[PDB]
Amino acid sequence: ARRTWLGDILRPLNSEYGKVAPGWGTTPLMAVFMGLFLVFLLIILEIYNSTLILDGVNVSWKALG
Amino acid sequence: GLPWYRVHTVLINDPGRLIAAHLMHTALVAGWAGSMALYELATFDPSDPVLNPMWRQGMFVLPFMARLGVTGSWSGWSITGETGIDPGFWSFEGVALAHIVLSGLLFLAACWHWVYWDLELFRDPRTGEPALDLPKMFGIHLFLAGLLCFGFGAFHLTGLFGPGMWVSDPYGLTGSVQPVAPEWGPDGFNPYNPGGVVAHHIAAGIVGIIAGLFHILVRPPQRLYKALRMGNIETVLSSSIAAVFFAAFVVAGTMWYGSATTPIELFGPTRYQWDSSYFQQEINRRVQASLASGATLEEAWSAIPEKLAFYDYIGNNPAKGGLFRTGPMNKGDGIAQAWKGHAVFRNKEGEELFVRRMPAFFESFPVILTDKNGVVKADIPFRRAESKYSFEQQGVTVSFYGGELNGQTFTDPPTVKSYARKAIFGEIFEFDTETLNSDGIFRTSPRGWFTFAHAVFALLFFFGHIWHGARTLFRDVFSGIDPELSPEQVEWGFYQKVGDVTTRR
Amino acid sequence: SYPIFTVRWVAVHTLAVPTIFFLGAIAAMQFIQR
Amino acid sequence: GTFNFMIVFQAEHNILMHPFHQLGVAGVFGGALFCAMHGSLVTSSLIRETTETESA
Amino acid sequence: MEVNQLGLIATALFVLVPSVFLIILYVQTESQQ
Amino acid sequence: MEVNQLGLIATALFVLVPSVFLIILYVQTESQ
Amino acid sequence: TTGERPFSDIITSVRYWVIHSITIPALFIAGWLFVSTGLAYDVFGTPRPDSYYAQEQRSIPLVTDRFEAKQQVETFLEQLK
Amino acid sequence: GGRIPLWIVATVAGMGVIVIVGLFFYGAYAGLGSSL
Amino acid sequence: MEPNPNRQPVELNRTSLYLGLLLILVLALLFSSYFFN
Amino acid sequence: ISTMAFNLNGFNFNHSVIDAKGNVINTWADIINRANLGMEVMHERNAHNFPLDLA
Amino acid sequence: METITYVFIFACIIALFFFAIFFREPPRIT
Amino acid sequence: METITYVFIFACIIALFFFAIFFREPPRIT
Amino acid sequence: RGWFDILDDWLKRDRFVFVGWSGILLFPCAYLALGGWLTGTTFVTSWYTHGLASSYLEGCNFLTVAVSTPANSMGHSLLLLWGPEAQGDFTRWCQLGGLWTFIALHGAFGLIGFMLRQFEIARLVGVRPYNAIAFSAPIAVFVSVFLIYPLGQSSWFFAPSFGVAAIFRFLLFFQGFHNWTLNPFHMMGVAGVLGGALLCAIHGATVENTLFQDGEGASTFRAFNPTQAEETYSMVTANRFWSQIFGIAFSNKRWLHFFMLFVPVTGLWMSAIGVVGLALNLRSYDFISQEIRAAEDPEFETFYTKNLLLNEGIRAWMAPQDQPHENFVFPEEVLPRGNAL
Amino acid sequence: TITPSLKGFFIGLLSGAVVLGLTFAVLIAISQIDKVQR
Amino acid sequence: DWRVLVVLLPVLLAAGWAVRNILPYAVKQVQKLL
Ligand code: CLA
Ligand code: CLA
Ligand code: CLA
Ligand code: CLA
Ligand code: CLA
Ligand SMILES: C=Cc1c(C)c2cc3nc(c4c5[nH]c(cc6nc(cc1[nH]2)C(C)=C6CC)c(C)c5C(=O)[C@@H]4C(=O)OC)[C@@H](CCC(=O)OC/C=C(\C)CCC[C@H](C)CCC[C@H](C)CCCC(C)C)[C@@H]3C
Ligand SMILES: CC1=C(/C=C/C(C)=C/C=C/C(C)=C/C=C/C=C(C)/C=C/C=C(C)/C=C/C2=C(C)CCCC2(C)C)C(C)(C)CCC1
Ligand SMILES: CC1=C(/C=C/C(C)=C/C=C/C(C)=C/C=C/C=C(C)/C=C/C=C(C)/C=C/C2=C(C)CCCC2(C)C)C(C)(C)CCC1
Ligand code: OEY
Ligand SMILES: [Cl-]
Ligand SMILES: [Cl-]
Ligand SMILES: [Fe+2]
Repeated sequence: ARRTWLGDILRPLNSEYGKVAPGWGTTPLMAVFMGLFLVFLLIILEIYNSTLILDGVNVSWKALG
Repeated sequence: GLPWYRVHTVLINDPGRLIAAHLMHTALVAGWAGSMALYELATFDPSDPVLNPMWRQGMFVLPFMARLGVTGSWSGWSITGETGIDPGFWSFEGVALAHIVLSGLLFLAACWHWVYWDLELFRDPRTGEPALDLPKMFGIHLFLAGLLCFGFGAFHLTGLFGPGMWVSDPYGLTGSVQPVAPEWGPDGFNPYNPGGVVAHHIAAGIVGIIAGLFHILVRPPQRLYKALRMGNIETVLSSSIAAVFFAAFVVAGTMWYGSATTPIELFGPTRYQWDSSYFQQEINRRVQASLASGATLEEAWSAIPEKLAFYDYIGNNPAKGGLFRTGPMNKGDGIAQAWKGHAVFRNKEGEELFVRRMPAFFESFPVILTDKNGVVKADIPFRRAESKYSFEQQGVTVSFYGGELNGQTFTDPPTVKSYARKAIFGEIFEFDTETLNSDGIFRTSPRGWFTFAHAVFALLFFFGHIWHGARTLFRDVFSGIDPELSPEQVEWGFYQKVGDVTTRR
Repeated sequence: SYPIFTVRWVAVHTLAVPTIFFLGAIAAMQFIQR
Repeated sequence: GTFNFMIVFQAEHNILMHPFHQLGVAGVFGGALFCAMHGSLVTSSLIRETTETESA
Repeated sequence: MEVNQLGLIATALFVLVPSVFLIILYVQTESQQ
Repeated sequence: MEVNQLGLIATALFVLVPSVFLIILYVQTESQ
Repeated sequence: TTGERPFSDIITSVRYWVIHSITIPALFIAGWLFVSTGLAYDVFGTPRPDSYYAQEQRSIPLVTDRFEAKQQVETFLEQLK
Repeated sequence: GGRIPLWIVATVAGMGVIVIVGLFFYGAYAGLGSSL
Repeated sequence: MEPNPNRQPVELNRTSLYLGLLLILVLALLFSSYFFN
Repeated sequence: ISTMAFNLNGFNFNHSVIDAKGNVINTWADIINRANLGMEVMHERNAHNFPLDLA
Repeated sequence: METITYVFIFACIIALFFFAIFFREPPRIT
Repeated sequence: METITYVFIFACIIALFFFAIFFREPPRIT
Repeated sequence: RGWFDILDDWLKRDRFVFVGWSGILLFPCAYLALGGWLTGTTFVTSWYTHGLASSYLEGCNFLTVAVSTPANSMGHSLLLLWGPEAQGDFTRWCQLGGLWTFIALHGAFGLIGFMLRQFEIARLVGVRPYNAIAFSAPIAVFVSVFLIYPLGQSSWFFAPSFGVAAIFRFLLFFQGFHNWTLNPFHMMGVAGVLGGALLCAIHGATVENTLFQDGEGASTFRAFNPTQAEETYSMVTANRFWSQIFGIAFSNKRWLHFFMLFVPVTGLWMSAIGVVGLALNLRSYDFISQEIRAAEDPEFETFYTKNLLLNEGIRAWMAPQDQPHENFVFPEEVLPRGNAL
Repeated sequence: TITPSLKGFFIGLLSGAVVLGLTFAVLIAISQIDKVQR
Repeated sequence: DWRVLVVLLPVLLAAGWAVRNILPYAVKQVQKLL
């Protein structure tokens, strides 16, 4: 295969194919961010839908001024 | 040999030529963008942003340029209608040229990567096989994405180093590109608050830098690597497609209901603005207050800007088009020239009567007039022999306040009926039907066409997600099931746990 | 030797218990008069 | 013309509220369902006789 | 009839382009065996 | 400009048809 | 074949019919009462034959507000009381 | 275990349905929903 | 530098040609009325 | 189709639900009927001279 | 021109029929 | 439409040039 | 040997009804959509949202009962039981249409669950997942009609109501307002559903009449064995038959059964696309050339103009009772009518 | 600030949570008592 | 109100009756679960 100057520079960025953390690793923590992000998308949706109504959040064109 | 529907699978284990394919796709997209803009500029009329804005002219990329702050032409005009400007290099023309030069430069890079496919970079140094470390690639690209997202919000949208974005008042009358300050409180999640868009990119950009950094440094768990086949580039195609159709639904939705990033001077009004009579309320608020404050009827309506009256017309309602009614809205009802005036109908008793407005659902709709209380007092009858509410019988007249016909009254029945027929569309306008040989049938707006295309592509990409995810997870049986599957693994009760051959009894 | 209460048992009665109850309500209804 | 016929039929006969038409729909929806089912079930259980580079 | 003038070119290309593609792939398939 | 709008289709086919002929013959040549 | 008791063998068993000759009519009677007592009307808010219109009314009491709709039907229901 | 013969279960179950369904058709003519 | 080893022959048999042409001609026959409008 | 040819037509529940006073309480069958009526009165708009379309 | 187009396409389909039937790939056993 | 057409044909020829130079049948010395 | 694995073990046991991880989404949502429909159709009215009776309790029958859509004034409100509309009151929630969103949303997640089940079981058994893929067509239809269509409209009110006659009304609405029969995406759907029914019938009949004689009895069903290797009918005789009767026949069993998947799945997918167009009133309502001619030439008449008159009758005759929130008052003299009728 | 609909939101959030966790409390228990042998 | 006891009473007796006819066998199944 052809070596190039730029290839040698980027080399170590494509050098760990297949390396994994053992067992479950960080999965529990991922699940927390996933659950937080869901609730946050819920809120964003229910704001747009007007089933979450909040003080000073006027979901209308009339909130350009 | 390969079937036609599989010719591009030859790239799956060829990172170089995959990059070359991707480069070529990027070139074609950048070229389209340049070609589309150039066509749009060759056909756009900038002489009237009031009654012949871009959204009436079937302009599709122009508003996206204007959204992020490109507003002038090297020809000296601007989309806000001011003349004498110098936009510098980043005119519509210059944006178009840049995308064409980009397309050209991408095309060459593509050639080079197609010929010099066999770069040592793409080889796993342990095995000599081609191999992409996709977990680290994600961290790198995610980090890049976070930087750009941050910069876009931190410098472009704010005006710290950039133009800002298109903003307007609630009635789409005085838009312009302005720098926008981040809204950091709960109203930044309001889709109609432009500062929320600033905050979003700054905050989400920073989260992307951190996640990026996480994904470059921390290796995926063994359990997740094996569950999601992270050695298989097709699991990326599956999840990437999923994310794309999610995004496509979102952008269709906000285009149809409207948000701070789909303003009505660039895309036209929403159908909901007609449903709720958004502009009619405001218009009446102004007349009502012009009159309390002394002014005459002539004066209160002459005060109504034509641009606001023109929103209060169903021919700009995007829900009035048809799939095969092609081209700009101007090809249908024509090129708007002038507001004719607000039409006031009275019967022979001097009662003011109101034309029932056509709902968006109806291709045709009858002509029915009512009093302030909703009682029918006149109509255009179908069957004449038992008609009781005809204009002839009720002595209906139309008077005009404001606009071209201000202070004119018509009493001859066929004329009165004729304006009544138009008043169901809302406010009444004079159109040029000859210049485009307009056929008189409503077409939809860029807001309509964009929503349709993206909701359709979104749904189709959902099938893409399903296909390629199935293919990722069942790669081992793509070609067929194992010819020595034995009936014991399939018949019931043999194994306590399905497919788990270690659980016989 | 057969279990009595199973996942099966539960799915069965999930559907069958309210069916009969609903049938009895719908039976009473044929005698409602205006 | 076919559409003109089915519209007039509905107004003169209320074909949608006729049970034999309802059985046709079940026959036609059902027929398309079982076509899809059977084609997908056979296709799912094809015995491996080929490589990924060739039509199964 | 006052019909869309581009209908013709649209129809012609809609037919010709996908058909030519299939013909190209068939004839070169046959030149193999 | 008031040009002949059959000119688009005549130019289009003038190019498409003979070019497709050429391509068909080249590709089947390369595969034998 | 999965180890649950066969259905055929259950619905011929004396024990089965001993329970279900009670459980099946009790549920049938239960549901009957839900209607015969009028409870079903009140739980679900379904109008009785006599409570669709007020006496001289021929207006549907149609909900016309999103967040005030609860209050609307409450008003329509007193317009009967 | 298998005391009730299955054919008997089927017939009584069978008539139970006919009875209830028959009631529902009777009620199409009487009371609410009858046009009268 | 080697010739690229991933290259593969492409096939379309005669039946697939007939099926594909029918598809395209019937599609054209269906949409052309809408294209002329 | 072959039996509706002899005019033995779909179920008709037009005004089958009325209230204690005798008001008609519409169902979806009544809404269907309003559509059928729109088809009836418009089809072959010039062909009928008499008030019932008996064939 | 629209009439010519419709009939042309229909004519092509009819010719395609001819080849599909009489110039099919002939099915061959085992 | 006529401008687009003239520009498109011109642009196809420039692309022909590129392939005919860089993707020619290499002349070789049999 | 952690808990997650133990639960996997239990979820995936071979039992009369397989459960799976996908069972966790599927079973509650399917049971609730179904129970919502049987609860509403038995007991709940549509009086306050539609001016309609719609339950057995009220005197409706199986054909006219429905769970009706919410009032148009609800917009696209989720109509959560605990949301600002119903404010936790079960009764009002029922009366405002809450069961419509309950069924539609739980139905949606059930459908997802069912397709996850097809994926889950196919992996455990070792077969290709083409039955799941096929099921994408039902999903596409359901979302396009019950979710996307009304989300493009003014409210959920204009979605289909969950009932027999209510759907019949939905068909006729689409004729009169969208001219949906004229739509080429509906046409491709019709060809896929009818084409599929044809395939289903012609394939079943062909196998049943090219059978090999594998038993002595006159009931030919007894003479198949699920583990036999031999085909149970003659592809060869089948092919010669259809080749001589029709001109073409299948020769490849694999292609035949893939085609049987392909035809109805695609038809349904095409119709979904067209209903997405109709979410925006993006109709194939008209042919412009016909209208221009007919406006100018009062002797020009086609079945296309005839059918629009019918659509026009439909709209004007059904609109006031079908859209009560619009307070349409059409006096007699404005109704379109032909002579005498 | 803290409006009826936000209280309603939290009501919905906790109900969902109750439901999913109770569901998983049951599933985790059964799966421990009735294990596959191997 | 009081109609809720009318409604629920039969189903409790049904649950009661079935509780008592099956209890001895239901405890044999639970014993077998280790
Ligand atoms: C998407 C992620 C995200 C991020 C990065 C932020 C970031 C921010 N939020 Mg926002 N927020 C989010 C989501 C997010 N929010 C969502 C989903 C909601 C629900 C609508 C809110 C609702 C919200 C409110 C009501 C307020 C903020 C505020 C703030 C700011 C910090 C306030 C502080 O120091 O308290 C610590 C904050 C954090 C550690 C991070 C976020 C914690 C939550 C989201 C909000 C905390 C509320 C706070 C205690 C109330 C103080 C004011 C009181 C008088 C009501 C900061 C710019 C406050 C602000 O700037 O005033 C306008 C504020 O009052 N946010
Ligand atoms: C996201 C894509 C997109 C969108 C939303 C728009 C939007 C718009 N364009 Mg642009 N355009 C695009 C892409 C897009 N364009 C591209 C890629 C090109 C280059 C080809 C152009 C070139 C272009 C030109 C040249 C013009 C526009 C114009 C317009 C406007 C009118 C559009 C119209 O009449 O459509 C009509 C749409 C249809 C008739 C629907 C066609 C879709 C068919 C029905 C589907 C095909 C079915 C398929 C065969 C089914 C088979 C499946 C099965 C067998 C498996 C509108 C604002 C016009 C304008 O006014 O500009 C000034 C104009 O003149 N556009
Ligand atoms: C990022 C998007 C993306 C990417 C990179 C791929 C990539 C791939 N697909 Mg997936 N796929 C996608 C989206 C995508 N797909 C979507 C959205 C769908 C749903 C329609 C599918 C459905 C799908 C199926 C059913 C199959 C694939 C297969 C494949 C592989 C071979 C495809 C091939 O050779 O085409 C060859 C294609 C042609 C020779 C011509 C196609 C002509 C099309 C019909 C019209 C062209 C439209 C035009 C170019 C406009 C562009 C589209 C517009 C949206 C921008 C390849 C890995 C195949 C596979 O798995 O093989 C193992 C396969 O069987 N794909
Ligand atoms: C989702 C909605 C829905 C669904 C699924 C259906 C489904 C159906 N409708 Mg209903 N219908 C609907 C809505 C719907 N309809 C609505 C809204 C209305 C009111 C407007 C009606 C009004 C209605 C009427 C009035 C009729 C139907 C009929 C039918 C059936 C049509 C299929 C058929 O007849 O196959 C049968 C097969 C054929 C008719 C074809 C025979 C083909 C011959 C034998 C050979 C042809 C050869 C060909 C010319 C050449 C090919 C060779 C090649 C070389 C060219 C089917 C049960 C029809 C029916 O029941 O007819 C019996 C009918 O007359 N429907
Ligand atoms: C498990 C499958 C399942 C799924 C997918 C759904 C899905 C849905 N249901 Mg259904 N439901 C289910 C089972 C299910 N339900 C069951 C078992 C019941 C019987 C009790 C019901 C009864 C029911 C009703 C009565 C209603 C719904 C409704 C809904 C919708 C809204 C749910 C919502 O807003 O969540 C919000 C909540 C969540 C998404 C929970 C997220 C959990 C996070 C991750 C954890 C939070 C932990 C907590 C905050 C921390 C502790 C707090 C501290 C005090 C210690 C949605 C379509 C509503 C609907 O259809 O409206 C029309 C509705 O009114 N469901
Ligand atoms: C009206 C027509 C129609 C119905 C009723 C139907 C029904 C079904 N199709 C299934 C399968 C399929 N359908 C397929 C192709 C097709 N299916 C079609 C048309 C239909 N398919 C067509 C035309 C095709 C051709 C492409 C395939 C390929 C499959 C399957 O593999 C699968 C199966 O196993 O078939 C044997 C089953 C999925 C079971 C399920 O999800 O349970 C879970 C139940 C859930 C999740 C609840 C959903 C609730 C719905 C969405 C809303 C509520 C509905 C109300 C309760 C009822 C209202 C009724 C009134 C409106 C009248 C189910 C029996
Ligand atoms: C070389 C070079 C150059 C040049 C460049 C150029 C010249 C380019 C161009 C480019 C371009 C010029 C491009 C274009 C593109 C386009 C395209 C890519 C398109 C697409 C399309 C499509 C895809 C469509 C489709 C469709 C249809 C047709 C119908 C409807 C539907 C749809 C939309 C689907 C330069 C100097 C710079 C530099 C150096 C080098
Ligand atoms: C909603 C809701 C819920 C739930 C509910 C449910 C879940 C229910 C269920 C329900 C159900 C579960 C019911 C059932 C019913 C049933 C029925 C009612 C049946 C009937 C049937 C019949 C009548 C039949 C007969 C027949 C005929 C007719 C013919 C053929 C034969 C036969 C025999 C089949 C909850 C609580 C969460 C809360 C919220 C709301
Ligand atoms: O339905 Mn109506 O009915 Ca049998 O005829 Mn009398 O009108 Mn006319 O001719 Mn064709 O159509
Ligand atoms: Cl007619
Ligand atoms: Cl007559
Ligand atoms: Fe078969």
